[PDB]
This record gives sequence, structure tokens and C-alpha cells, in this order.
Amino acid sequence: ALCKFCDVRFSTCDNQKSCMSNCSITSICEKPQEVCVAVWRKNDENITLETVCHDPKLPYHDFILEDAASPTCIMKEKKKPGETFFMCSCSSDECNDNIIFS
Repeated sequence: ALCKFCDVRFSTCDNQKSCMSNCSITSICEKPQEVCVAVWRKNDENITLETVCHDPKLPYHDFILEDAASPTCIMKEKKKPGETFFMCSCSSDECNDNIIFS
């Protein structure tokens, strides 16, 4: 897969059904089994969006990417203290460039 791969960046994504990553780095994932991932995080100081390639047989941020076969990145909330944490994964080109909350 080709994925957005900006790692963690500041984001203005908030209060809307979907957001573009605004990441200008598209990479070919190193291994064929890797999928695209996005992580949206809001704490009391800022909002960030993380975009990477990742092998779904390996945990990421201590979670398994259960949705890796999906073609779209549908954000789901994870239990994390101190912040609001949403993650999605997907296996179509640049699919982590469009993160969907609805």
C-alpha cells in the first residue's frame, strides 16, 4: 500500500464528520502486509493527527488494528487516560488521508 506517513503532526481537525490529513508525505510501505493508520488525539493543550504505515500483525500504541482490511479509515475511540484517542486503519492507497468520524 501507499499511505500518508507524516508521523505525528499538529491538526485543526475537530467538530466535523471527516478530515483530510493535510500530510504531504505519501510513502510506499516497506513490507507488503503493512496497512495505513491514522491516530487522532485531543488533550487539553492540542490536537494531533498521526499518519503511518504499520504491520497489522503487530500492536500499535498497545492496540491491535482490527479494522485493517477496511478500504476506508473509520475512526474509533480507544480507552486512553488524559486524552481523547481515536484510531483507524485501512488497506487502500492513501486511505489514511481521509479520516471519518461519522
